[PDB]
Amino acid sequence: ADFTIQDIRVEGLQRTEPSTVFNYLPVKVGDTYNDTHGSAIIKSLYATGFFDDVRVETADGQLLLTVIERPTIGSLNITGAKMLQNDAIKKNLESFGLAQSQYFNQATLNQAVAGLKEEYLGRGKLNIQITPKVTKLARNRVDIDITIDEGKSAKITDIEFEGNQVYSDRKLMRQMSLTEGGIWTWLTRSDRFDRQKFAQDMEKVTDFYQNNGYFDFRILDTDIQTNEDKTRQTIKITVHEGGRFRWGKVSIEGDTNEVPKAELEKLLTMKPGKWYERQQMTAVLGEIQNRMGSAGYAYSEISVQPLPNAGTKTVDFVLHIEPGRKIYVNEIHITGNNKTRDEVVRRELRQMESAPYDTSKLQRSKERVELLGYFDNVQFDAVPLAGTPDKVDLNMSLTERSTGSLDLSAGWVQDTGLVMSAGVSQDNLFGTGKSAALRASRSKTTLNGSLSFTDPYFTADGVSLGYDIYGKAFDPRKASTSVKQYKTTTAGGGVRMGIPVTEYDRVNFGLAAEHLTVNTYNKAPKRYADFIRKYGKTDGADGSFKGLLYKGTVGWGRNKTDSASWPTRGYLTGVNAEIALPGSKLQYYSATHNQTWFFPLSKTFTLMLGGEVGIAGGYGRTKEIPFFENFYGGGLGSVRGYESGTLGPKVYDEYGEKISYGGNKKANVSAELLFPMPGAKDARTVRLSLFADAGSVWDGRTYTAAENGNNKSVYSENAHKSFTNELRYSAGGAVTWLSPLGPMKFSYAYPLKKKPEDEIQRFQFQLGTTF
Repeated sequence: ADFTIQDIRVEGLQRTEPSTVFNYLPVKVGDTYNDTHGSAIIKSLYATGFFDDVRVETADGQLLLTVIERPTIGSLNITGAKMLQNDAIKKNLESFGLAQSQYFNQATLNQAVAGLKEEYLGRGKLNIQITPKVTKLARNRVDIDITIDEGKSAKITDIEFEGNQVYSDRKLMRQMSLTEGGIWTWLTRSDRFDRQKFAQDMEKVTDFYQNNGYFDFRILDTDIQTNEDKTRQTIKITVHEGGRFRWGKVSIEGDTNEVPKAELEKLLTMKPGKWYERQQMTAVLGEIQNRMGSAGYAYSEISVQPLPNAGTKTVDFVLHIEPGRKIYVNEIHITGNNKTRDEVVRRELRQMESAPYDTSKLQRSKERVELLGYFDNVQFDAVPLAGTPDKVDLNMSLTERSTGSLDLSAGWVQDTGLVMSAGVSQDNLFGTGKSAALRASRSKTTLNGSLSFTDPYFTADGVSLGYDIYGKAFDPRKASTSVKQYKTTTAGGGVRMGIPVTEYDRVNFGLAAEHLTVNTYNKAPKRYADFIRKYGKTDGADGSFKGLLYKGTVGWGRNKTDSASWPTRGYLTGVNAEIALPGSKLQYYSATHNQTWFFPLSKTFTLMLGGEVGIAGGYGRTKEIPFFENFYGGGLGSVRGYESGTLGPKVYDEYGEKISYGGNKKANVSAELLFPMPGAKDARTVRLSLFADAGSVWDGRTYTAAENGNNKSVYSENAHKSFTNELRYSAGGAVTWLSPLGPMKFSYAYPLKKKPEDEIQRFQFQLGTTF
């Protein structure tokens, strides 16, 4: 019969609100209910899926919905689980979900598991058993435990190529990486069958055969057999070899754009040289896409269409270039700052903001950032903004230093010989966020090594804490030229704290104890004795000092400079003080100051201007800072064109040798004109100079003889140049190149005011590590 509904009662839910229904319903109170309403209403409530089963009961004017609802999920446990990890498949499972309480259902489950099974079938595991067990627990909810048993794995026995006929089954088999049973595959695992891997393998087996000239060449069938236990796997690959043939030409079709059909001259390079290599092709389209897209054209899909002159049998194509719009860059973002400053990277690089996108001006920025060695790779991702065209955002992904490492560094110091280093570090071991590293260097002269432990973060705004223990053996004997006849050796250790005050200014401290061992040997210069004489013992013949120094350290520096590689304007600065403190033997101090100002006269031409000033005394129980701690001079560090150390007071020793003391005061100043290669005119991987430097290193002491044998001709020579005398000048020009080994400085200087007593190196240089 029929009906007119005088009131409804939903009995079942608990809980889920009803009105959240009494509003779902096709009826109301007082509508006429018939039949169709009865099935349609349930079929309506079954969707939205809050219920496992409904039922519709019509009695004496009343409408009774009896609903069973549906459970929810208390927890889910996936445990096989080896070849891939549990919580990853549970994460991938809640993607359908199945998450906390999540309105459960079995269709979803059956297909989540069906998904798993195709994952495992995708990778090695051919047999596999993924067994859901779903237990209704309480009160309204349910708990799913997926339990896995993974199938060992399937391993390729044979790989067969049916039809070739041009190429060797062995060759082809070598083009793809996955393979039959090998003598070496336990490690490897090259026959751990894999789906995607086999996809790539067919891809390679294609590129080769394409880059080899054969157009056509379809792969027709791929037959993967197996056996009981699903362990051993044959693989059979059927193939149609191509023409081979043949190059036609050519360029165009289009297209009107800020760049011309001029491109087709250079960028089209290939000759109708017979065999067509798809490699060359995609490389050329690359070249095109790159020359397009600077100016603005990011997209600009190009469509090659083939012409089969076959029956010749040749093939030639035409590329239909279909650029579009243009793009401006709007904002620019940056990936990881751990151990680096996202501040500084954002500066040196081309492009930047609200500017027509250009490729070449991007990958020139990825050359720069990467030439700083800060990051071990870079990529450029373009996010086509918000929903408006001709505008794009940009975020460059950076990855750096790959925490923990081996380091191997070779270098060349001019006069000395080969240098080289090694080190290994680990950043944040192990979850402590504390760093530790062990480094050592060896040159004909110096042996150097240290062990250092640093808390990079010791304060919230990074404030460094460090400790290191080292030794240094410096044997200025050996080597070609000569600084003294002596050797000193230090073993010591210290505390250091860096303080990043502003984003320019860095202050740092340190305290240390060194155990100094000096050796005067000789027969050798006066001043070395009179040191041993006052401060040290004598076995000789030879002579030796021993004792320990307690040393304070202060540093500082400001860098306001437009770039790291290739600066223009800004300025550098530094201030540095060392003091051997009360309780040391010895007890001297040292200070210093740096300025480098740069100036941007032109776009090409940058004037660098700067100099260094330094002061070293001695105090208290010891006047006269030693001389193995002394300022030295000449060379690229101070005045190019002179030899290194040569600047300052010098005296002859026996064996007809001229050595140099150096001295307790330092002055240096320079002028540079820097500019790129002869264009370029902006771009620099290399930079050129013309310099004029005047340094001086003095003493304020007076010199007569001193062995046989006086080297000046007079007797005074004094020391001066602040009364102002001992100092040298020069000018000349320099290549500072950044190789892909190290920086490499060269230079050629004309010394001006050259005395006879003056030791002089016209051409100086130094290559790479340890400047």
